[PDB]
Amino acid sequence: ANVFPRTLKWSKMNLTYRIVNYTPDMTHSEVEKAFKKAFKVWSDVTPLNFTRLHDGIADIMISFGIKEHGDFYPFDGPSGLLAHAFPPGPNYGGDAHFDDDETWTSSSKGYNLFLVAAHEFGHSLGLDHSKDPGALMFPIYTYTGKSHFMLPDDDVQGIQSLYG
Ligand SMILES: COCCN1CCC(C(=O)NO)(S(=O)(=O)c2ccc(OCCCn3nnc(-c4ccc(OC(F)(F)F)cc4)n3)cc2)CC1
Ligand SMILES: [Ca+2]
Ligand SMILES: [Ca+2]
Ligand SMILES: [Zn+2]
Ligand SMILES: [Zn+2]
Repeated sequence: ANVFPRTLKWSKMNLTYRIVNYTPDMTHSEVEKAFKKAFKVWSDVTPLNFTRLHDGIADIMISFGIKEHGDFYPFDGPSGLLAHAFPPGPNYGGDAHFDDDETWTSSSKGYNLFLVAAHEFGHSLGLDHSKDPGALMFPIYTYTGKSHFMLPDDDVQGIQSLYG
């Protein structure tokens, strides 16, 4: 007899990602900057490292889409669902999809791409939603303007339980 494979954590510390396409709301550079910083949230507290591929197959494929966009978990237009992501594994594992019916920003206005991406890459690395309202992995958006960013303790303990 056999059981289904997966799912736990990446068996490798050097992971790749690809920005498959881009939102109109921010420049290529601003989007690239936001995702790089979002990955740095996680590499700053684990031995993980992330490299960007410009084409082809990466561990974490990042894309923007609307409504039904190729996984039968359709987005819903402006508001509501902002994004979703899949835990470590083959094919779709690690991938992160952002709803391009939202207004994405580098500010306290609209929805901050960096912060939402940071949350989603938590999923990409194997974290489900936290019940701690102060956690990055809490499923309610409450990002504010100032000042710097610190990964809350709940998320630090969660990610470090997987990757040390
Ligand atoms: C029933 O099934 C539906 C399930 N549903 C759940 C919701 C969604 C989801 O989670 N997808 O993955 S979402 O897309 O609506 C969605 C996506 C992303 C979200 O970001 C959550 C982030 C929570 N946070 N806010 N601020 C902060 C924050 C943390 C630290 C910090 O530094 C500090 F502390 F100041 F120093 C500053 C701010 N942390 C929220 C919602 C969709 C799927
Ligand atoms: Ca939406
Ligand atoms: Ca993949
Ligand atoms: Zn999707
Ligand atoms: Zn989530």
